[PDB]
Amino acid sequence: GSHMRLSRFFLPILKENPKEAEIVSHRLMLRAGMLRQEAAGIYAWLPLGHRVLKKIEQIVREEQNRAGAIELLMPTLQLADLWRESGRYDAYGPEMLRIADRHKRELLYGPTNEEMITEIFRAYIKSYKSLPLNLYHIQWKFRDEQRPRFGVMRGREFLMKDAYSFDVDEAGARKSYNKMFVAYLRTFARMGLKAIPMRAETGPIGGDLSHEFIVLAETGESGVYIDRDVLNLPVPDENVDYDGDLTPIIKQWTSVYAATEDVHEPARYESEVPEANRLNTRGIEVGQIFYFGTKYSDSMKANVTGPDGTDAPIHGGSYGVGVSRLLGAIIEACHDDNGIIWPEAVAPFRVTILNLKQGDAATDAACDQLYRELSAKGVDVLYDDTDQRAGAKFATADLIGIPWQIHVGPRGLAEGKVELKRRSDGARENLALADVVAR
Amino acid sequence: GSHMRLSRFFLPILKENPKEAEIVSHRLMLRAGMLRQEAAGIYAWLPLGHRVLKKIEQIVREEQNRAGAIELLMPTLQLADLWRESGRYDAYGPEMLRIADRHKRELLYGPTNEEMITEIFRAYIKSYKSLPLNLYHIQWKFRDEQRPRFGVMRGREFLMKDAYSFDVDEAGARKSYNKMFVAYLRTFARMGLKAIPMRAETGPIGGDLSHEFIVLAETGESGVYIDRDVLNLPVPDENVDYDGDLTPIIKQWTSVYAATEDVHEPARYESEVPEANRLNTRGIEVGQIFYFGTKYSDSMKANVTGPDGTDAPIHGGSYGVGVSRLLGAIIEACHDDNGIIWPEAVAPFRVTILNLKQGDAATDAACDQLYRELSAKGVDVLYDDTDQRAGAKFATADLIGIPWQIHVGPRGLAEGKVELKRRSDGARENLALADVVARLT
Ligand SMILES: Nc1ncnc2c1ncn2[C@@H]1O[C@H](COS(=O)(=O)NC(=O)[C@@H]2CCCN2)[C@@H](O)[C@H]1O
Repeated sequence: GSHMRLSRFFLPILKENPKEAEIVSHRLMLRAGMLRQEAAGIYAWLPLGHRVLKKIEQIVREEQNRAGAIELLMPTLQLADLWRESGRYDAYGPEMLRIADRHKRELLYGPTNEEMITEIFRAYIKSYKSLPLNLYHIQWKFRDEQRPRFGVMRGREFLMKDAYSFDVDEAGARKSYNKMFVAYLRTFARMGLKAIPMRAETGPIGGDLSHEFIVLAETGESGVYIDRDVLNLPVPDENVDYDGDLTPIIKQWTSVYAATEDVHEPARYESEVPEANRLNTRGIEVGQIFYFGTKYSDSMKANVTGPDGTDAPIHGGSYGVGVSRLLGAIIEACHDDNGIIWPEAVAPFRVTILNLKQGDAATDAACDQLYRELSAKGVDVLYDDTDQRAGAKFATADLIGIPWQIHVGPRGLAEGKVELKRRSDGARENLALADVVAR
Repeated sequence: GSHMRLSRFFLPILKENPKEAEIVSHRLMLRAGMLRQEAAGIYAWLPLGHRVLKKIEQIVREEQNRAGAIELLMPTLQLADLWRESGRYDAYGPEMLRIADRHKRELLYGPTNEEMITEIFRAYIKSYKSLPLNLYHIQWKFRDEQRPRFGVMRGREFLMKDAYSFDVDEAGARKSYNKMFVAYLRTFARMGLKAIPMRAETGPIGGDLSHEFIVLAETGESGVYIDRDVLNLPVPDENVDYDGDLTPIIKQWTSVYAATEDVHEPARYESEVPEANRLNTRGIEVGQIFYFGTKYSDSMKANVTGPDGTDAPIHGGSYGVGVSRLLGAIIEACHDDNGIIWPEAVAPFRVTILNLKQGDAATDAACDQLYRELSAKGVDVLYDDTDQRAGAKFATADLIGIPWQIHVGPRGLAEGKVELKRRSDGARENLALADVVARLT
């Protein structure tokens, strides 16, 4: 289990708030040594930030696999011609970064991957028997956003797990859509986020199949109207049967009202949601599921032979989690006046060890000992071993958001004890040096 | 320990050799449904392909960390203005993908990251007390290779681990370089490769101190000139002391003449080598290390305060490993007439269970249990539960090159036994359905 010492690390703390940051999470990612802007909307992820980014990446992956989706990797650069096949090339917009290689071939930095995935599908898959199929990757995208803004939350280069489903009819597709809906409730739950499924902007297709998963915040960009009972709903444990019928679970979440400003009916809101249960607020879109049937398979001629032996365009859906952007949501949703409060499951380190008289023989040895014992039992452990006063060490440990602190000085070591602090709520428990490892 | 059922999976095996694939590594990867060409030298990585690539990435990550380097991540898109600071803008020449954004801003797709990493460093580091510092990331890169070729070996969108050291003076840089040198020996060895550190030139990267780690091979774009002695030297174990004097190991590995063709000189060669060992020959370059002194720190004003209270530019070096290229190079060094033979460390799965009569409940259940137990016992396992017949399952499982096959069927199963094939060499073996798992764990 990974383990670092600050004096061997790279963690550039900024004492003061950077002018260029408006919302709290940007403001905090910069001070917490997690980020550097390289161009507008384009970020280097500094060591601490990358660790968090990796953890979010892993969780998202685990839930995709748990739901049966298969991981591959598509390239950043796509041919224009591919996009011409589907009629999105000129249609997508100026946010698509266009590139010309040395041979004047037209490529773009992919903002997304429907055409590409379809291309891949039609090259290999021929019979209804291979389906359902859910193919996904976690990969960098570009949208030449008009005003790159809010640090990681409206950037231009950004990390997204995008998933793509392939079914025989609308029936199978809605089944695949359920699978991802469930996978998503779990995903966000595992990140200490209550993200709410909300019916969101459908295309010319109509119907019900489109949901944005939204975390609530007054700082947020998307506006919402919700029946508060939805904040209390339970999130399927890890044993959910994904070959089964999730309609129950889906009904449990769609039954109660949930909508964004785009598809909101005042006349239906008033008809379903009791006066006191209503809440008009805003939120942060962290995930997005969208069923698009034969939109791509038509133009691209991605067909399979049905269970009656005739060729049909496949029905598909796509499912995106804003991986890089979660970093910004998680912090908005998890901070206080002292800085970040990482949920355990996404923190860059589980515990930091703080030396309150660094250089003194006895405490230095106790730190080493805990450093090494916590290391051996697969715990992510930073040991702040810098030549710096307790006060400085607290402000940083608190700033960077590590879930547990361990305070170690000659004081407590006198009666053979260390202070353990739980960041989220300030809980503290002066403890015996020999017990703390027992978590 | 990852587990998968080939019915659950996505693996598009090709029957014929692809006409486009000039060399084996390329041929095989397409055939073994690992890769797909999306553009000239730009590749999609299919599930199996991805999995290997992510194991390669991991072995490299581990060995970098063990050598004291610190992982971050820089973006794929860099500012041309940045490349103007150091000169390099007009000195990658045509292999640099230039991009204009919607606001007409000169961006490029980074082929490498010397200036950006320096940009970062100078922003935050001002004291010698902070060095040695080694920062690295594993990130996608683009070189507009004029004629993309040999699949993943000479493409355009490739994946590299590039790390960048920072020290007060040259002496420091040397220590830092030796660290990376030693980390490289382990990295490649851990992949079952014999990459030979040979002297090299630095080209656009810069510096007069450089080695390339080159894996010997016939179908390899690299002209090497090594004294064969060089070839069975000891690879330092997992417990090498990175803060201790690494000199002895570097010397061991550089006392013998070893040059790429760019630096090869023929006087020396003979008058330093046994004629019988002298072997001119081809190889693949899987990694390269350079010390470029104050190249970027000068032109970019990346200074630190030294011991004598004075300010002086830092001494840098960079270190790259062709992550995506390693797939290609591994196969070339590990194949036979029937397909890939994956070294254990980098295999997509450790063992595959081949079911030789799909639908018969007797073998099915016997397989399932074996599937489920090998999982729990922490091991990459693949179950071929397809509608396919033994012949086909043999050919496929041979192809994708899993180190171990498990042949389950009612012939051996009557005797409550199964066959175990080491893909490595074909060695076979019947043993009880029990004492099998324990022999892989
Ligand atoms: N087009 C390519 N396709 C696949 N792999 C490639 C490609 N170019 C470089 N490589 C791989 O990267 C390793 C190092 O490359 S290098 O020698 O040019 N070095 C550099 O670019 C320095 C070192 C890292 C960052 N800057 C090389 O050893 C090689 O394995």
